[PDB]
Amino acid sequence: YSFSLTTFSPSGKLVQIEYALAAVAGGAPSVGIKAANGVVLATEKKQKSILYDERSVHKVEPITKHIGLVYSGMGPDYRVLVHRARKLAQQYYLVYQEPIPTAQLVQRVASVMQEYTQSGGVRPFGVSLLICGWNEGRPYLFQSDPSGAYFAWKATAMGKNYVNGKTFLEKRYNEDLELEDAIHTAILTLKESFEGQMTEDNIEVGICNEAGFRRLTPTEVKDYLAAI
Amino acid sequence: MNFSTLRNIQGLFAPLKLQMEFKAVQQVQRLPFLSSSNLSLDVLRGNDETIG
Amino acid sequence: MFVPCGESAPDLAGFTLLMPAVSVGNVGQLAMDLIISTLNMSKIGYFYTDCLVPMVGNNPYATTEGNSTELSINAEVYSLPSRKLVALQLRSIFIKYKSKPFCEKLLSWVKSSGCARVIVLSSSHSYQRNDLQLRSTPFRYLLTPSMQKSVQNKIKSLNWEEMEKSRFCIRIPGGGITKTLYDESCSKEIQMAVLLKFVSEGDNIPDALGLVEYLNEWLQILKPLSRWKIPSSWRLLFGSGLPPALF
Amino acid sequence: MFRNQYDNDVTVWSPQGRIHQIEYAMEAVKQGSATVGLKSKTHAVLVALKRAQSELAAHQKKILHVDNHIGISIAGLTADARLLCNFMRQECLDSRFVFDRPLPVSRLVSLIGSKTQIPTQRYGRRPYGVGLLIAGYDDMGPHIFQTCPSANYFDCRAMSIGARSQSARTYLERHMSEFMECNLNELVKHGLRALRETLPAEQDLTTKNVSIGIVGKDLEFTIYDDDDVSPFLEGLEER
Amino acid sequence: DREVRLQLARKREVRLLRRQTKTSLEVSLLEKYPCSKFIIAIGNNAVAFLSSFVMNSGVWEEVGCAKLWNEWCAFCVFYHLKSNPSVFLCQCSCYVAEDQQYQWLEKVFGSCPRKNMQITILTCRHVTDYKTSESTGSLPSPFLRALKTQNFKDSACCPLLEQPNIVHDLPAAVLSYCQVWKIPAILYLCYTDVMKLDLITVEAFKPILSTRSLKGLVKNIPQSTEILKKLMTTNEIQSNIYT
Amino acid sequence: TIFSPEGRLYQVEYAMEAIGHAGTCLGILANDGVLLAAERRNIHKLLDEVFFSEKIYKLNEDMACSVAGITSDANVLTNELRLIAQRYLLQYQEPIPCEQLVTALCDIKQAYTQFGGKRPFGVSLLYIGWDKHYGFQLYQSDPSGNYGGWKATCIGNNSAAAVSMLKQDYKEGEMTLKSALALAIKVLNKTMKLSAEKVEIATLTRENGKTVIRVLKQKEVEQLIKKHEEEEAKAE
Amino acid sequence: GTGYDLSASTFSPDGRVFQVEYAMKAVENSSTAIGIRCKDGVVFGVEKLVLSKLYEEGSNKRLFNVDRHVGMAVAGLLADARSLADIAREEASNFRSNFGYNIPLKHLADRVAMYVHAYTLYSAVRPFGCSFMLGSYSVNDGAQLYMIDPSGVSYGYWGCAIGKARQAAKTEIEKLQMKEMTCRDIVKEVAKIIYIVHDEVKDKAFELELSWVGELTNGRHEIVPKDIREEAEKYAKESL
Amino acid sequence: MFLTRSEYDRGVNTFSPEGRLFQVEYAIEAIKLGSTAIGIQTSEGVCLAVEKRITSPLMEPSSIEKIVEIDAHIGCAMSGLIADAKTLIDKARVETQNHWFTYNETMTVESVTQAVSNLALQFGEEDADPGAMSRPFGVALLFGGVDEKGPQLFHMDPSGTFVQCDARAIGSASEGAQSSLQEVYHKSMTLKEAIKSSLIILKQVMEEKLNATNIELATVQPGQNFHMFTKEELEEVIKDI
Amino acid sequence: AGFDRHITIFSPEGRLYQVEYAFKAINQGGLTSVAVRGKDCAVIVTQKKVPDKLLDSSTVTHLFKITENIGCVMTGMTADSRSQVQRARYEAANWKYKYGYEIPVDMLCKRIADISQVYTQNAEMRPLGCCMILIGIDEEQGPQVYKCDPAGYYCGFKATAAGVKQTESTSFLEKKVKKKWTFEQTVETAITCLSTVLSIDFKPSEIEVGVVTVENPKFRILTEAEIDAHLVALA
Repeated sequence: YSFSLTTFSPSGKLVQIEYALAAVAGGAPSVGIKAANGVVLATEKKQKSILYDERSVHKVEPITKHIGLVYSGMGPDYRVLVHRARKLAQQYYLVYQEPIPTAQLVQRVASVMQEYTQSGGVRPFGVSLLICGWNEGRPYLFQSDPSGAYFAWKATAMGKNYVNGKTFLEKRYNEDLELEDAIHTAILTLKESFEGQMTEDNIEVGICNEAGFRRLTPTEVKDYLAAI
Repeated sequence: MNFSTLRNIQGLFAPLKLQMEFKAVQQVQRLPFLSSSNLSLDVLRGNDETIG
Repeated sequence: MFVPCGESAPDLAGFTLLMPAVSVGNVGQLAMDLIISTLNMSKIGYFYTDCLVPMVGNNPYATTEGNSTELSINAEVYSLPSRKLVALQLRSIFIKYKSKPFCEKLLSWVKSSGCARVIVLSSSHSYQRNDLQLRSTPFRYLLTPSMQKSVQNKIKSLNWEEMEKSRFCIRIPGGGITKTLYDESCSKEIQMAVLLKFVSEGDNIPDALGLVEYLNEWLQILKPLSRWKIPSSWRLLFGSGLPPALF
Repeated sequence: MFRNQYDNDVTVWSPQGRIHQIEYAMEAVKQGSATVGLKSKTHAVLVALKRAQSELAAHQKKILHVDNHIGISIAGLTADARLLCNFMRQECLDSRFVFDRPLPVSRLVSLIGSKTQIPTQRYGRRPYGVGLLIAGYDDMGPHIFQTCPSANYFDCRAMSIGARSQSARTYLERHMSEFMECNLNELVKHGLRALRETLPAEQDLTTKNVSIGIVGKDLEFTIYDDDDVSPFLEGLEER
Repeated sequence: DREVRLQLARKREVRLLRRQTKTSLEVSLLEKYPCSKFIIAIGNNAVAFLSSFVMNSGVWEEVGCAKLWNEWCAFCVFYHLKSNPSVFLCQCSCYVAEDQQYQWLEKVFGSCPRKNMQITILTCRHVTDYKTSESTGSLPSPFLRALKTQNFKDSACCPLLEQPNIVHDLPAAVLSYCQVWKIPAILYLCYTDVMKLDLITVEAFKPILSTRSLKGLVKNIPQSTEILKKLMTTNEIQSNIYT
Repeated sequence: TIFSPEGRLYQVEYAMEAIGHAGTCLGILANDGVLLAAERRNIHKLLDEVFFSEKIYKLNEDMACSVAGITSDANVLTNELRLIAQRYLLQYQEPIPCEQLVTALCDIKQAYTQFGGKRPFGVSLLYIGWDKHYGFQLYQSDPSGNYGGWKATCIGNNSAAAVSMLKQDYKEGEMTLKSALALAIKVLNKTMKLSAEKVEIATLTRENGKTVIRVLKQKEVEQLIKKHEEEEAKAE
Repeated sequence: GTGYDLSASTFSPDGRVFQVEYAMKAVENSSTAIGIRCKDGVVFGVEKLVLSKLYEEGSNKRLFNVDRHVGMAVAGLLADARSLADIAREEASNFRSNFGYNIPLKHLADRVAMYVHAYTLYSAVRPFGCSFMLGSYSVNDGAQLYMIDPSGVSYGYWGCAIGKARQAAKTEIEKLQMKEMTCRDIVKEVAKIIYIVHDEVKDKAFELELSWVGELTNGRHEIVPKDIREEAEKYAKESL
Repeated sequence: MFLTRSEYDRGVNTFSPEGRLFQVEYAIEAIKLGSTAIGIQTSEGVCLAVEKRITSPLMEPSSIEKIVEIDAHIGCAMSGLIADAKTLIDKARVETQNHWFTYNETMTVESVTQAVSNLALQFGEEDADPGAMSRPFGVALLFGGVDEKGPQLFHMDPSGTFVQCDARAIGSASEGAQSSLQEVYHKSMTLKEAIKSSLIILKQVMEEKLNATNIELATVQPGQNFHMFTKEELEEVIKDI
Repeated sequence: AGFDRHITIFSPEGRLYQVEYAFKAINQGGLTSVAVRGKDCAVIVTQKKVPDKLLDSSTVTHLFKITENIGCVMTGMTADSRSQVQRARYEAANWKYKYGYEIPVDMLCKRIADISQVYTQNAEMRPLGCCMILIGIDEEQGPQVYKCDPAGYYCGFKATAAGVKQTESTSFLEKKVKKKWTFEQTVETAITCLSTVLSIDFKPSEIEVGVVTVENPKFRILTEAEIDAHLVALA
């Protein structure tokens, strides 16, 4: 209902960042829940036809032994950011001879994202990232916007119908939630407003523990869906 | 495998295209400003997945 | 000040005035040229002011050797008393701090002469409204609350689209004096209608043709169909000839 | 009316298939005074005209020396003329200093055209705004060449460039059938007569507004100025 | 602020003074003296033509001058013949901006127009401003073109200006004023390829000498030719930009 | 990067106008300490009680700052401040003066308004700290690169009324931490209904030759607002 | 394409690049040139207009010699054509130096077409405004004919025409049986077509330029002798 | 038949339809805001005279230097913006001193001219970095020296090229000064006559009164070196008038 | 000036219209391509049009050989497609030089997509208006079909189509794949899909067919006689 050629919106924010957020809000839903021991990440991987090959590309990607992430927005930007995140983690490990903390990696990725909001002749990234990690026996969960502003959460959702997902999470969250219950709650949140039949091939689930981060095999996803 | 080999195999156009792409991407450059990361330059140069 | 070409000015009671606006692309001026050339109006006087840059030339609508040597100025008035129509044409540009006085003087003349209604042809930038521009028609209309109810009913029957408001005030970027004219007509209670189009600078003959067809859908100055006489002065719109020893 | 959007940059094509900046640059040649060049079976002659102002304020170098067998005359922008003259001098000097042999005039002109074509295609640059007449002698004999801001060059029997050179061109076309058999004196007389056509009906050639450059067989390029043009000026008839 | 705008407006005013007394006239110039003929020249070449071929005979007395300031501005002096006080002559050698043209018209002409007054205007334009189907450089410049009002009984000595070509600025302002207020007038245009002080450009105005307006003001040609030839030898020094 | 015909910087003016729509921050200097008070515009129950847009950052053990503007630019500037302080400490074996740190950041902020083709930072700062040269201090900054010392100031939304009330109810050399906190609560309530969960309070002081920076708890904020309510009820 | 036609890095709403289209339109204000591939060679023909009588005969040539065995005919901007000819010469020389044998016409056409296409992607340069054809002959390869346009597309042809009147020339060429003829008849056919598609009133007097490369020349590009040109011109004039 | 706006004076690489460079023309026009300078070269030497205008009695006249000494045999006079000529003067001094220090000869006036002109044409260079000069210099110069070819005089304008001359005047009153010089200069005149004529023309064109404090004068001779007149010499010469 | 004239400017709804226009530019060619993967083979079939009778038909093709074991079919602008093919060959050579073994199909497709992504985030260069489909055989995975687009998005398929009539081709292929292939059945399926979608009876000189097989892992282009034999067998 309004198009602006200026830099700052009348509400006091950057116009291009608002447009990038509008682009992000039209993507596939994503859900992240932090439990007492571990973090669970989930996303919707609905495909347009049976002609596709689900074993080709993945939306949940691991950065290192203990860090993984998921996105909601434009695929190519996520692909170009994942490689930079992995390179930064490897550089930190080479320099300091120790695994990078989650907060440092989030800070560096956010700085890289912010760099593109000030220069001329470029455009900001159109993605929002959810990052999970494990440090000193304590799970972490972060969310970053296209402008590079990050906050730490306990349960959050983005993409389509994220307000209803946030309401659902607020209504059905507990401080002493277990990993299995967290996975069940995340799958239920994804099932809410799915407009279809959920199988073990059209969703992706990843978990983080004290043993590291890994992506669930579709057999395990089918087993989890059997309980529901 | 370098610019001379590419010119001898394909022609004069390939190194010219590569250098024009490099110059167009490198326009984000200034001395009195803060440190910068050359994401697009590393992607085009092909060294975005290796550590020097 | 209206200066008649003859001795005494004619009467314009119950007449409708067609007016252009100096906007982006000169679409209104080109449409006025098309209308005057096709409908074959005759000069009746001049609108002498001090707000437009002076210019002079011969007859732009010459059709024979006899009338091809008539001088013309930057603001002239034509009329067709058979169908109660009067037209104004501007062939120049405005000087600084001289648009509002021109609008005030023109509306004073419109009130004093006894005209019935005013129609303004204008244009606006084609890259500044919304994503709705790319998936909708490029024609918009505006109306004054003083307009007759029959006109409103006819416009609603024609299935047109009204110009969107801006947060509520009317904003027409690249429209020239059309916003000032609309505001002053609303203040002075004068029936005014505005028809515009989203364009870009370049070759704008199809834009003028589309605008005159859009106007004809309502006024029906020609036969109702999907035709227009091109003036003889549309000759060298891109310049002179090509120099030799290049191609 | 519609030319506003397409006549500001050299890298923008018009919808008619034209580039207006090249034509505008070619229009800058007529801002200088006129020059005349002609050749015979054994000689090549350049004749130039100096500005009508006083000589105290400025001394003008209209005819320049490039090599022992090449000389040029200029009309247009002084900076562009200086750049082109330096380029030609460097090319000729390199050829001699390395290979111990003179540089062919056709090769030099081709190099000039190739160099001048470049700025007509890049962004943020403008075409050269100077015109050249080149006279030289080599194994193939005398030569007269003309260069254009549009990076085009021509081979001529006689040519005139500058301001109001159409009358000189008409005279050269009318009298071109007898240049081959003329000797040096008659060739210079023909050049002066052609150059005189660009002046008002009352003015006449004078030793203070005429420059002459001559190259030919067994004669290196030489520039005659001031009192040196008196032998050539003597013998001319009334208009 | 409004103060800077007011200062700028006051800095660009037009004043009609009298250099004999250095006092500005409080009444329009034409409202003080009767007029029957009025000749106006704009530019270097037209001023030189009038000063060489017309103002070399009789006694001409100055009655006023105009003062103005632009980023491009040079004088504007008015004369009238002593033997015939009803014949006026103006020589504008400066540039009048678009916001000063109507001030100039008001100062010179006023709000009260009168009939029985012929007006002739002379000016020059570059040949590149001409529009033609063929190339610009193939035209035999310089040439002469004319525009007239609707009550000019006489005929021009040159072909009328072709259609897609238009004229603006001060000559257009004067012609528009004359056309609106029903005053006979004519404008002469010289399209030339040399816009500086040139002998051929000045001599391009010769056919106008045989018209009825200038019939009684030209006495002898050779003296005018000698004066013009002497005058052409005092031109300003040019820059080192061209060669 | 372009001078207006009247001699003004449109980009800087736009940045300041945009900052004028941000949250409200407060700073009051007392005889024995200095405090910062901010407004929490956004809040959710699901935040992780850390990195929850904590507007009071800690640069060193002696200094702290508050931000009203773009969060990412604020993060960049704070990170740069931390590196500057650490580098100076490593070089000189001595903590950096607060004014020197502010000047170092202001030089970077000013360079962007003169060089290159990048937009300036749309962030305003508020620094509090202690050093042996001058003791307790309080500074301010703006996108143009200007800075100055104050005794009580406010930035953000409705800052003019807060400044007017501060200048009306502020007395030099007679106020302590408790009076400063009460005045800050009154000003924030007037400029914002206020809830104890919508504000953040931080204080700086000295404890046996050691700078101590603390953030007030929800219970303490509730106690303070209850005392203010009791006082305003007793007044009427 | 108003609003999307000021740069070569912009797409039209219907998926078009208008700067390249304007560059291709810039070829239509140049004199027409044709080329016909025959059983044992290729013949070129150019309609050349005379500018003035002060120019020496043989100047402003539009039929170049790229190498010992390659002929070239251009149309459009002359300076762009000369630069492209220099590029082609450099490529042929490099291939000769490296691989030790003459470059096939297909590879040369591909290299030059890619070089031309490289100028239609960025906003720092402008597309070329010329078109040209290449011809060659060999004992083990036969006759070859190619075309390159400003967009950067190259194809092989049996008969080609570029310039202002390419449509009428192509219509005239379509009526020929060049697959079974010889060069001695193709020269006359080319002269007749050039004389037919010429406009006498709009354009002034012209001169005819002809060339071939083929078996009777032993794989060399040369100029037609004067007697053959005179006979072909007489035949064309008497037929027209 | 419509009047529209069109501008061609926005950049330095744009040609007008008649083939002109309006930015360079404006840079040249900027010289009209400077003071008047006069330079005359004869068979015995070169004479330079300049006018310095003091805008307030509180200003110090000694703080205005419009005639400088490049070397022992070269002098210069400025007109326009004095701040722009500093780089050119420094470049000329460095070139001359370096050449002497390296080879033990003296550069020619033409060589110093070329060295200076290389820097003044930095705008419009093929590969000039954006951090260097991007606009024409707003100053005009008048070089005068004695070489083995005899006395020489050169003139430079914001265009960027030097031109040799015999008697040139620059500044606001350049037209009147040149008109006066035209009827005075001749080939057989001497240095004292040149000094007297230049002082007479300066007095004629100056709005103030010639009082040997608001002017400067210098001469270069083949025998002696660059010499600048003092107050006593200026008064002695002026009292002749 | 405008949200659709800039490649590096988002629209209020978060869209990049230059990429959409580049997608629209693919249909300018007017041709359709179909790729079908079998049990142990991959088949690509394209449509050939040679309207001019003065044009040498041997010089018109859309099937390319990137590597001795990798094939390709291009849809869209001809010059852009040829430039893309040259870039793919250069990238394959560089990968082989750097890593000592031949590049896989998925890695080549990923590299091409990564290169294409940069053109969408910088304003001084424009995307290429072409679509690339690659086929090959992996050492431990079998036949593979991959596809690119101007936006920088890539994925693996069992069957896909590009150009005009892509929606109809996908609708036709969906039912066949759901219903549920030997070497003869894959070629027959692809040819039948193209013929039914185009509503034209094909001739041996009107199409191009390229295949790859597990037994013979080298890319091969079928001849007119083989295409005619396949057409006779189908009919």
